[PDB]
Amino acid sequence: EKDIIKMLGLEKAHTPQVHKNIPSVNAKLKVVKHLIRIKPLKLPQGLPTEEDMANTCLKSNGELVVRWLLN
Amino acid sequence: LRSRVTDRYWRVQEVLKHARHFRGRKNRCYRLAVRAVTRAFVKCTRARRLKKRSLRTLWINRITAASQEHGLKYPAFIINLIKCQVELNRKVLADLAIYEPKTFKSLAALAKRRREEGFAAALGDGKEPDGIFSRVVQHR
Amino acid sequence: VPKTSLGSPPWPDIVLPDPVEETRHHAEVVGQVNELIAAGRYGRLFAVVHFAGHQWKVTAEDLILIENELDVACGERIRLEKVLLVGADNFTLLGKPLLGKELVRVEATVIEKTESWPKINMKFQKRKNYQRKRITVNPQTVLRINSIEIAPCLC
Amino acid sequence: AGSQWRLQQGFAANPSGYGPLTELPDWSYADGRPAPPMKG
Amino acid sequence: TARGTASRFLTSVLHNGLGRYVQQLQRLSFSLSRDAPSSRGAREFVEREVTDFARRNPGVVIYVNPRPCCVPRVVAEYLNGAVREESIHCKSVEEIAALVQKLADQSGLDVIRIRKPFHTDSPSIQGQWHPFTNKPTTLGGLRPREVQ
Amino acid sequence: SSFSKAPQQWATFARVWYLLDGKMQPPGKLAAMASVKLQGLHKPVYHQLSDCGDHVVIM
Amino acid sequence: TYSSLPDDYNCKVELALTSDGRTIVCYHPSVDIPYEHTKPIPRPDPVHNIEETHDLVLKTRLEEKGEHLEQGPMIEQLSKMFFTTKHRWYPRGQYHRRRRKPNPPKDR
Amino acid sequence: MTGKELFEMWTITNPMGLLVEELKKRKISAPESRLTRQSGSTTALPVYFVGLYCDRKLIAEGPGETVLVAEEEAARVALRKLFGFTENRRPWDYSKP
Ligand SMILES: [Mg+2]
Ligand SMILES: [Mg+2]
Repeated sequence: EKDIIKMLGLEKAHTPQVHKNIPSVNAKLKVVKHLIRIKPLKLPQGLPTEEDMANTCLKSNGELVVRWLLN
Repeated sequence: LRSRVTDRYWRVQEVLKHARHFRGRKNRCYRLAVRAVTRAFVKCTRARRLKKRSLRTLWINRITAASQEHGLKYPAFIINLIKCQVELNRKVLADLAIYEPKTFKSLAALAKRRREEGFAAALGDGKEPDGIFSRVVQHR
Repeated sequence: VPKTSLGSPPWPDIVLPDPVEETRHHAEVVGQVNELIAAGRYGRLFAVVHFAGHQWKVTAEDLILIENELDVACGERIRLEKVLLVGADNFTLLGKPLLGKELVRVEATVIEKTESWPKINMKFQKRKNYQRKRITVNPQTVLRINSIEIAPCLC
Repeated sequence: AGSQWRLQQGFAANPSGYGPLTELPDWSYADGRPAPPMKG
Repeated sequence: TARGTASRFLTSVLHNGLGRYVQQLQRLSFSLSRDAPSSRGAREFVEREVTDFARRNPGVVIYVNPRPCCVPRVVAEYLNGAVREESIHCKSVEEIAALVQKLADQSGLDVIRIRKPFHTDSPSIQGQWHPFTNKPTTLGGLRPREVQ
Repeated sequence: SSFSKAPQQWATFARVWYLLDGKMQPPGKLAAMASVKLQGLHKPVYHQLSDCGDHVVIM
Repeated sequence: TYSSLPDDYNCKVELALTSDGRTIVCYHPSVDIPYEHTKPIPRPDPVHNIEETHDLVLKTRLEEKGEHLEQGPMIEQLSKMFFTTKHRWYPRGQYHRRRRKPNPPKDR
Repeated sequence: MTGKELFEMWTITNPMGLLVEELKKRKISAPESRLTRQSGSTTALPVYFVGLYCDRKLIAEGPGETVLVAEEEAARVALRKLFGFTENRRPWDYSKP
């Protein structure tokens, strides 16, 4: 489990990390599922373009907001 | 070529200056003094981490006195102040309680109001009412 | 309608005023306070201010010691922006969780750039032959807060 | 405390995270020129 | 250690920065050797930087003495009367510059533990809590069992 | 708010005498509030190295 | 005509919410103590030390007060005055008197 | 003058008298000393709060060990309100007109 956590990028606690929902990944996650919290990523404003990279932020309800703090 | 340590004097003073104010033979004798000084530094850093806890507990006790005055227990006061989006750390809240009794009675009034609003909404069993102070504002 | 020790909840019943009369009452009060500001009838202000990661209770003419470096010349005047609370003898403005920059302005001067006194930090372990002794010196900055001004605009 | 409420409301469980409390540039020159940005 | 050493409250000299700001550093005296390697940095500093420094700070008088010494020192001296000694012995030009800056921006107050980070005269605006401030007054001002 | 220094300080740390009726009360619940008031933990100015604590009279 | 806390004491407190919603304002003027709630100043002055025959003897009769006790009973009386335990009043050794700071720091 | 009081530098020895004169000037009549709060009278450390009343309005109030001390304080406070030398008072202006 220590190894699985290391190779999921989950080393540091209470820090979010994003992963594909493919079965390859779900296998490892299944091994450590008692050590983690898994919440689906949401995109209300859709995926970020290249103009929106600097303004991106991730809210706790698990949703990625593209435009952060206009004027 | 024989080499002896000439400066041993100062070597000792750098321990012994930290030991001056101790009681007993610890404040003179390099052996005893050294051990005592080391214990003093260790105790010191550990206490540097502790101090922050101590102060925060102090602040909480004071805030509790202040709140209890107004017939409001501590937890209620604090969380119902959070639910108004008022974020004041306990340091500042304690200082208000001491040096600004008016503003503090206001804060307490607010919290009490927000709490009563909460009970009202929970007992009401409907989405329609939004208490005036239970409204949640977003950044502009 | 019987009465037993239990059947009635053990706490005062609450009646909160109708939302409309309340909105009226609020606009009225705000009007009053706003008049107090426009007239200049507030004596001296204190303000709770978020700065350098800490919150402070601040007033004109006073002093704060910030525990880290700021890039400013000595003597520069600075507007501390985040302001949680403003207060005066007869009234207080609260932020949610911040006051609009148009509502209040607090300016502080940086008096002194300096460094902290030496702080010893010593790790030790019984009969493992392990000591480490490290002396920390922290860069410090002393601000004199100058003036808390408060503008009449409030709604 | 009160992280639970703060989460239901969609803010960060810790007031230190990502709110306008942290994000905004807490000081500026008296003239109005912006301050050098903050390392954090 | 804190019980070991002395301490002071946070203060300014002469309420600096209230009415106007006065740079507290008064004079600066360098002593170095034209010949000795220990003073090398200090010489370079005197060549390039000192001049410019002197323009950047009109209020501080800077005395440079070449003399036969092994250990170049800089003696800062303040309006406060405070005298602070330093050794520029065996340092870069860069290091010395940074040091002289620290000296320029210091108050001249003693560096010791500072008891608390803030200093306020009249912290108390609108009152200061006392046991009676939150207590209700009664009619006639009678005590608990007092009868009239 | 404007007091001289001495009377201000005196007013702040002033002792107070509370009266507490005991009839038909559990000695525990009594002793709870009695304890608080003895330690001066009801004062926002509380600290452990200030003498602050008030007299309590139980009858 | 509603406040969450009684206006009996301290300040009368008014809680308003800005029409925007982004600011809370509180109006809190002091509450003064009503006349009817106070009682008249106790006035006690009486001088019986006067002897009708000799009044420079009478003025010397007010200067006639003094007494001396032993360590133990003095301390008991002292500790009954201020409601202290007996222990506080005993002296302290050379070693402790010598480490009191000569000049303690002063704030304000 | 920062942090200092009024009566710290003024040194006047009879606050009551001075108050009465100033109230003659303001056409207000008779400050009446009225005891407001007290704790312990029988103690070696009593606390008194004496209020000063003019036509049953309360002008100012003060603490003390003795009722006399406290009365004198209430006088000093009243004075300080009348003269506008106060804690709450507007801090001095340092500005460039
Ligand atoms: Mg830490
Ligand atoms: Mg960090």
